[PDB]
Amino acid sequence: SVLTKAIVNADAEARYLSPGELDRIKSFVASGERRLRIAQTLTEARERIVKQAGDQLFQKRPDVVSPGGNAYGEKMTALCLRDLDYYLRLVTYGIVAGDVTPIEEIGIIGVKEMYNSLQTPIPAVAEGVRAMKNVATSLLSGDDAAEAGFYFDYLVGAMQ
Amino acid sequence: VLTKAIVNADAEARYLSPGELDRIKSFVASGERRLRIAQTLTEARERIVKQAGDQLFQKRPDVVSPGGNAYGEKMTALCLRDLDYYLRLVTYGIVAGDVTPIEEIGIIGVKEMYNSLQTPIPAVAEGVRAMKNVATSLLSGDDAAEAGFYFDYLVGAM
Amino acid sequence: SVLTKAIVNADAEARYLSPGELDRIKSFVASGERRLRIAQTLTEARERIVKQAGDQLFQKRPDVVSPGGNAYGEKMTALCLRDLDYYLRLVTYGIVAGDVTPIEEIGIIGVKEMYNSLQTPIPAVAEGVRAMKNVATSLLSGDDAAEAGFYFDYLVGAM
Amino acid sequence: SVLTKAIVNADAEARYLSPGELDRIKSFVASGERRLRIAQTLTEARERIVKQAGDQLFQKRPDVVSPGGNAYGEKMTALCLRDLDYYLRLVTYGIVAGDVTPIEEIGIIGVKEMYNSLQTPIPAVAEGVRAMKNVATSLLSGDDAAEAGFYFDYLVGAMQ
Amino acid sequence: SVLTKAIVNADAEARYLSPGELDRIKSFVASGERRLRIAQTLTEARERIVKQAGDQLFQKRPDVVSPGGNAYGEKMTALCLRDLDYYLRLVTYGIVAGDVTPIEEIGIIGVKEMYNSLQTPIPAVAEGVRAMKNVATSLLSGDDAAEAGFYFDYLVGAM
Amino acid sequence: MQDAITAVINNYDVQGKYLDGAALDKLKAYFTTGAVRVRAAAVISSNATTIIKEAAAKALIYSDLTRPGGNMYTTRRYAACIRDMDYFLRYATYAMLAGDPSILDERVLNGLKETYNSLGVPIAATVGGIQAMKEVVGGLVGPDAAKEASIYFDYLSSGLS
Amino acid sequence: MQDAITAVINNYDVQGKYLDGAALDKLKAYFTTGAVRVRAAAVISSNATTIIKEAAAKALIYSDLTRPGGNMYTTRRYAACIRDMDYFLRYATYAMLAGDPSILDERVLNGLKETYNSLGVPIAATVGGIQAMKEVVGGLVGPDAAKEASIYFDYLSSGLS
Amino acid sequence: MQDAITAVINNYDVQGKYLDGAALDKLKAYFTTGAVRVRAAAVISSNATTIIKEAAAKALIYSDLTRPGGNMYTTRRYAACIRDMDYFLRYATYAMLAGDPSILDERVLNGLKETYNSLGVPIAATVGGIQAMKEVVGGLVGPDAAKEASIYFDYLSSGLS
Ligand SMILES: *[C@H](C)[C@H]1/C(=C/c2[nH]c(/C=C3N=C(/C=C4\NC(=O)C(CC)=C4C)C(C)=C\3CCC(=O)O)c(CCC(=O)O)c2C)NC(=O)[C@@H]1C
Ligand SMILES: *[C@H](C)[C@H]1/C(=C/c2[nH]c(/C=C3N=C(/C=C4\NC(=O)C(CC)=C4C)C(C)=C\3CCC(=O)O)c(CCC(=O)O)c2C)NC(=O)[C@@H]1C
Ligand SMILES: *[C@H](C)[C@H]1/C(=C/c2[nH]c(/C=C3N=C(/C=C4\NC(=O)C(CC)=C4C)C(C)=C\3CCC(=O)O)c(CCC(=O)O)c2C)NC(=O)[C@@H]1C
Repeated sequence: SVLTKAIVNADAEARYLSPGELDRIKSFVASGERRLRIAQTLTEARERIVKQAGDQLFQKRPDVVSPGGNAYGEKMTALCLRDLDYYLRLVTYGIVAGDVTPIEEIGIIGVKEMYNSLQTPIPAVAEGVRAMKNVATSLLSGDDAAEAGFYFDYLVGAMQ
Repeated sequence: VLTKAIVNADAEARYLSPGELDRIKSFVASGERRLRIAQTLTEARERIVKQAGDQLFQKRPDVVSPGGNAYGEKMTALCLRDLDYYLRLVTYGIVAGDVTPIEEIGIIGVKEMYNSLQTPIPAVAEGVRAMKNVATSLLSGDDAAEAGFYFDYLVGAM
Repeated sequence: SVLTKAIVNADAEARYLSPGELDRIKSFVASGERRLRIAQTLTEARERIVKQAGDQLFQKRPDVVSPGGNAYGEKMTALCLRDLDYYLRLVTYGIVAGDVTPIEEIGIIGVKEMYNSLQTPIPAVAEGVRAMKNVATSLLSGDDAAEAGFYFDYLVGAM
Repeated sequence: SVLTKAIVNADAEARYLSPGELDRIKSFVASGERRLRIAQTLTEARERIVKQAGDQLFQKRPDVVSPGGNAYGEKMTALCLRDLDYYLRLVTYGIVAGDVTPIEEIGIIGVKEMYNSLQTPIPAVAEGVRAMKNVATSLLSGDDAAEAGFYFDYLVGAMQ
Repeated sequence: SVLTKAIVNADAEARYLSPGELDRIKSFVASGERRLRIAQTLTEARERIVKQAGDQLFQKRPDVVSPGGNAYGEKMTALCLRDLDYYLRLVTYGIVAGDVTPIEEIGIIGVKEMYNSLQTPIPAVAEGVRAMKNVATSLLSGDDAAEAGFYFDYLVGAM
Repeated sequence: MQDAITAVINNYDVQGKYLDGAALDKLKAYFTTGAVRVRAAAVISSNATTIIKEAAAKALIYSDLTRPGGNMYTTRRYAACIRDMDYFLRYATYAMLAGDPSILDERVLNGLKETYNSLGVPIAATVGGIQAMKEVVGGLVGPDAAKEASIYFDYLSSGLS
Repeated sequence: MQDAITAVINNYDVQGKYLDGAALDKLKAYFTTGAVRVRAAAVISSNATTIIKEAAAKALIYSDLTRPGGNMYTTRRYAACIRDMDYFLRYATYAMLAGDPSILDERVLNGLKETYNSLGVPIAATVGGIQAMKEVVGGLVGPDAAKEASIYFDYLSSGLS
Repeated sequence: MQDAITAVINNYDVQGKYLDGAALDKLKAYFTTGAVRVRAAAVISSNATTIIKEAAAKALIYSDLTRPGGNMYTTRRYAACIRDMDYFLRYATYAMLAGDPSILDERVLNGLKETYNSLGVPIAATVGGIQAMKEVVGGLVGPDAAKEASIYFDYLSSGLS
C-alpha cells in the first residue's frame, strides 16, 4: 500500500515521515473512496471480463489452444482462465491499496520460474492481461479506466 | 426420445411400459432446460464458428494452402459454412434429446459427399472438435457435458 | 492371371473351359513374350520413374509435403516414395500376368481402410500413380505404353 | 579446456598443480588423439547432421514452423538451422578441449536472455540439439558416441 | 536354461522337482542379475571383439585368407566375420541362460556337417572363437571373465 | 452373455438363496461405478479410430510385419489386422460397461488361439497391440476409468497368450 | 520345453538381434519372481496328496460320477481320475517354475481333448476339478504366489475346454 | 563431505593401520559400481528440469497446496518449492557419485527440519515430492542405477521425516 511504502522509505532513512511523504498519504486517503468504487465495478464484471479476455487471447494466439499448446484441452483451458481470474483479483487489490506491492508479492515474484516449470509461454499470459485491460477499460469511465490501466500495465510489464 | 420409446414398443408389439413412460415424463421436464442450453449456443454461434475455424486452420495449415481444398476465399467460406451447419445440427440434437435429427441431416452419406468434394474427412472432424471446445467454455459445466455428448457423436460419426 | 480368372469362372459354373475362354488363353500366351519385355523396361527405369513421379506429385500437391500434410518430413516423404515404388512393382506383375488380379490382391483390397487409418489422402496417392504412368509412357514405345496404361489406369480407378 | 580448468583452480589456491590434477592432464593428452578423430567425423558430417536434425525438430514441433511460430518462413527457418549449426560447431570445440568451458562462454551464458528477446522458445531449441545428438550418435562408433553425448547433454541441460 | 534342464529331468522321472534341484534354481535366479551385466558388457564391446579376433585369426592362419583359402576375397572375409559375430551372440545368450543348451541348439549341432559342405576348416573356426575369448576376457573383470570363458571354451570344444 | 448384476443373481439362484446384504453390497458397488463406465465408453467410441491408429504406430507399423514377408504385409492383411484391433476395442468397451469378462470369453476369446495358429498370425504381436491400445485408452478415459478399462484389456491379452 | 528366459532368447534369435536392455528388463523381472515361485513349488509338492483330496471332495466325489454308471465309478476308474488330477497339478507346478505355459501345450494339452472324447471322460467335470485344485492351491501358496499359480491352472482349463 | 574411498581411508587412519586387503576389497567394490553411477549422474543432470516438473505434477500441483491458503500458493512460494526440489535432486546426484550418504547429512539434512517448522512448510508433502522424484529418476536411470539412486532419495526422505 502507499502507507507501507512511505513507512519503509522513512525507516531506511531512519527519520520521521517527511512533509512531502505526508502529503502523498493525504492525497491517497482522499482518492480511496473513488478507488473503492473502481474496484467494486471490476469485481461485479469479473466473470464477463475473464470470459471476454480469454476469447480475445485465444483469437490472438491460436497456438496456445492447439494440441501442442499448453492451454489445449478443457482442463488446461480452465486453468488458463483461472490464472486470468487470479490476476484480475490482484489488480482489484492493487487499486484499493494504491500501490502494486500487494499485487507484486502474490503474483509477480517468481512468476517467471513458476511458468517456466509449467512451460506456459510468458508472452501469451501478458497478452491475456492486456486483453483483460481492454475489456475492463470499456466498462470503466475514462478517468477510472486510466487509474485501472496503470495497474494493468504494471502486470504486463512485470511478466513479459 | 419419445419416438425411440414408441418404436421399441412397436417392435415388441406391446403398450409402453410404465418405466418407459416415466422416462418420457422426465424428458419432457428436462426439455425446457435443454432449450436454454441450445439458446446459449445459438447466440454464441457466430463466434464459436469463427474461433473453431481459426483453431482448425492452425492445426491443419495444409487445408488452407494452394494444394488444399479450403484454400481461397470462396473455399474458406464454404468450410466455415459447413462448420455452421454442423453447429445448427447439434443445437437441434440437444432440444430433441436424441442424435437422430443430427444423424439424418449430417451423418448419413457424409463420407460419400465429402469424397466427391475431395474434402478431407479428418480435418472436418477436427473442426467439430474445435467447435466443441469453444462451446464448452461458454456453457456451464453440467450444460457442457450434455452438449459434449452430441459433439462427440458427430466426431465419432465423421 | 488370365488363366486363373478363366478357371475360376469355369469352376463356379462347374463346366469345362468355354471355347471363347480358351481362345483368350491362346492369345495371352502369344502376347506374353512382348509383355515380358514391357515389364523388363519399366523395371530398369523403375528408380527414375519413381523419382520423377514424386517430384511431379509434390508440385501438383504442395500441401501433402507441408507441416500439416502427411507426407511432410524426410521419414514421411521416404514412405510416400516407397509406396509409389510398391505400386510400380505391382503394375509390372500385372503386365506379365495379363490381369489385374495379382495387383488387386496385394494392393487394392482394403487400401481405403489402410490409408484412412494412416490418414493419407487417397486422391493424392492416385495423382502419384498418374504421374508414374506419364513417366513410364514416355520411356515405353506407343503400343507398349497403351498396354502399360491400362494397368496404370486400373490402379488409379481402384483408389 | 581441461588444462585451463586445472590451472585456474591452482592459481586460486596459490599452489603448484596437485599430483591428482597432473594425472588428469596426463589422461587428457592421451585421450586427445581419439578426441580429434571424433571431432573430425562430426565436422565432415556437419551439413547432413544439421539438415536431418532440423527435419526431426520440425516433425516433433509442427508449431515452430507455423504462421504463429518463430521458425515459420524461409528466412526464419534458415536462421533456425544456422543456430543449430552454431551449436554443432561449439560441440566439436568442446570435444577437442575436453571441457564444456569453450562451449559455455560462446553459447550458454546469456542464452536465455537472448532467446527471450528473440521470442524463440527455449525448449524447442533444446529439442533441436537433442535431435542433432541422435544423428551424430548414429555416425559415431558407440564409445565415440558416448563421449560426444556428454557434450550434447550439457547443451541440452544448459538450455532448459 | 538351468531351470528348463531341471524341469525336463523331473518330467522324465515323472516326479515333482527335488529339493536339491530347487536349490540350484534358487542359486541361478540370484546369479542372474550379475550374469545380465556380464552379457551387457560383451554386447557393447561386440563390434570391436569381432574385429580384433578376426585380425588375430588371420595372422594365426595366413592360409584361410589366401587365394586357395575359403576366407579369401571381400565377400568371403565378410562371411567369416559374420560367423564370428553369430557365435558371439550365441555366447551372450548362453551367459544369461546359465546353460550351453541355447548355444548348442543354434550353433553346435550339425556344425561339422555344415562346414564340411562349405569346405571351411573347422580348426580355423575354433581358433577364431579362441581369439574372441581372449579379447572378451580382457574387457571383462576376472570373475566375470571366468564365467564367460566357460561358454567360450564349450564352443571351442564343440568345433 | 452375463453382466455383474446378473452374475450376482445367478450365484444366488443356484444356492436358492434370497438376495442378502453381502450380495446387495456387490450390487451397490456396481451401481456407483456405473456412471463412470458410461462416460468412459462414450470417450472410447468417439476416439476409436485414433486409438487404433496410435496403437498400431506404437507396435505394428514401421516394423518387419508391415515389410514384405511380414504377416501384415499387403493391403488386405493390413486391413484385416486393424479390423481385428477394432473388434478387441469394441468388446473391451462392452465388457467395461457390463462389469463382467464373460462376453469376451463367449465371443472373442473362444477359438481365437486356434484360429490364429492356423492363419499364422503372430499371437505375441497381437498381444502387444492390445497392450498398446490399453495405454492409449487409459489416457483418454482418465485414471478412475482407466483401472476398470485395464482389467478387460488384460483379460483379452491373457486369453490370447 | 521353453521357459521365460529361453523364450526371450528365442525371440531375439529369430530377429538375429543381440540381447538388449529392454530384453534384459524382462529377464530381470523373471529373476525377482523366481524366488517366490520356488517357495510355492515346494509347498505344492508337500501338500499334493491333500490338494487332490480336497479338490475331489469339492467337485468329483459324492456325485453321479462316483455313482454306478458314472465315469469315475469302479476302483479302476476312480484311480485313473485321481492320477489325471495329479498330472495336471505336477505340470502346473512345472509351468509356474518355468514362467511359461508352453510345457502345458507340449505335454498335457495336445491331443487330450480328442483322447477324452473317445474315452467318454467328461471334459467339463475335469475342468471343474482343475478349478477346484486351483482354489485349494491358492490358499496354501499364499497371495503373491497364488496369482502366478492361477494363470497356469486357467491355461489348462481353457485348453481342455 | 566424505566419499566411500575417503571413508575407508579415515577408518584406517584413526586405527593408524596401513591399508589391508579387506579394506582394498571394499574400495574395489566401489570402483566397479563407479562406472554405472557416472552414467546415471549424466542422465539425471540432462533431465533434471523435467524430473522436477513430472514430480510436481504427480504430487504438488493441482492440489490444496497450490490453491489459495495452501503453502505453495503465490508465485513466490511456488518458486521456492521448486527450488528446494532442485536442491534435493542435485545433492542426491552428488551422493550417488560419492557412494556415501554423509554429504546429505552435512549439507541438506542439517537444520532442515527446524527451518521447515519455522517456515510452516509441510514436511510430509515435501517427503512425498522427494519420493515422486525418486520414481521418475528410477525410470530414466534404468534398473541397475535405480537401486543405487533410490537409497539416497530414501535417506533424504527419512531425514526430513
Ligand atoms: C492462460 C493465460 C495461460 C495458461 C495458464 C495455465 N496455468 C496453469 C497452471 C498453473 N497456473 C498457476 C498460476 C498461479 N498460481 C498462483 O499463485 C498465481 C498468482 C495468484 C498464479 C497466476 C499455477 C500455480 C498452476 C499449477 C497448477 C495448479 O494451479 O495447481 C496451466 C496448466 C499447467 C500444466 O499444463 O502443467 C495453464 C494452461 N497457460 C497458457 O498457455 C495460457 C496462455
Ligand atoms: C505417397 C504417394 C502418399 C503417402 C504415403 C505414405 N504411406 C505411409 C505409410 C504406409 N504406407 C503403407 C502402404 C502399403 N503397405 C503395403 O503393404 C502396400 C501395398 C504393398 C502399401 C501401398 C504402409 C504399410 C504404411 C505404414 C507404415 C509402414 O510403412 O510400415 C506414410 C506414413 C504414414 C504415417 O503417418 O506414419 C505416408 C506418408 N502419403 C501421402 O500423403 C502421399 C500422397
Ligand atoms: C467302511 C467299511 C469303511 C469306510 C468307508 C468309506 N467309504 C467312503 C467313501 C467312498 N468309498 C467309495 C468306494 C467305492 N466306490 C467304488 O466304485 C467301489 C467299488 C465298487 C468302492 C468300494 C467311494 C467311491 C467313496 C467316495 C464317496 C462317494 O461315494 O462318492 C467314506 C467316506 C469318504 C470320506 O472320507 O468322506 C467312508 C467312510 N470308512 C471306514 O473307516 C470303514 C472302515
